[PDB]
Amino acid sequence: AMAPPTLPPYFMKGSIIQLANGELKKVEDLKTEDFIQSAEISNDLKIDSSTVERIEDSHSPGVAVIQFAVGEHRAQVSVEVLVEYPFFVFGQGWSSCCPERTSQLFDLPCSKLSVGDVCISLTLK
Amino acid sequence: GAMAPPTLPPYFMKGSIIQLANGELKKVEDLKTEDFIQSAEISNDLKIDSSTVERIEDSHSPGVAVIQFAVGEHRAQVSVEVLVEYPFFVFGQGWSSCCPERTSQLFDLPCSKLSVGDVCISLTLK
Ligand code: NA
Repeated sequence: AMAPPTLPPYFMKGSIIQLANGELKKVEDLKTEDFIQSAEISNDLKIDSSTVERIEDSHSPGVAVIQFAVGEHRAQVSVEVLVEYPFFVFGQGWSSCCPERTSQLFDLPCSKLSVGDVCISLTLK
Repeated sequence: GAMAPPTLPPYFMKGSIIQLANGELKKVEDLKTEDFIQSAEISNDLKIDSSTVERIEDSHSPGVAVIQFAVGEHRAQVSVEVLVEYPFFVFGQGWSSCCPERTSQLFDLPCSKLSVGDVCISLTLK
């Protein structure tokens, strides 16, 4: 199970995120709550949360194999992702497997993605 | 099917403003191919990685497309299942997806039909 080979451009710090209420916030100052109400005021989106179960090296160098427990019912999904890929962890902010690279790439301060981290995202319905 | 975070579209970049390496600021919808190359010349540790669309189909799951990529210089084979509205930025083309119409109403921006041979770019390390 592979991840898209592209990264969204809004990760380069200094980028401004528009919340569904109208207020603006720099990508690095983004707080957990900013995800919640944004999805609570959107009749298109809701919040989906996935828990990190395991992090393994992949046969491809610089790429990690993360096993996730997705949403309620904890569906198990393993996905190969770049080590630098930034996840927003519940109550911890931006996290990746290699914050050092995420700093070299986006100048974005990251925590160390760890087992049990609840990575939240905006999804549909 | 069930999708991990990275597989999901970055809906959060709707109406966003990107901070380029050159210090410039651009609304996401106004990004140009040159903006990528121009901000990749700033550092030497940075470069524009390329993934070429080799094949596009429909998955066993509805609303999900099966895209085949040649990733990077060594053209690694990569098959990805994503929601049909997943925005990719294409060399000389800009935002594109398997369902441009759906991408426009969800990310608020013009979107072209993703087609075999499109080179999807992004900023990468090393
Ligand atoms: Na460079």
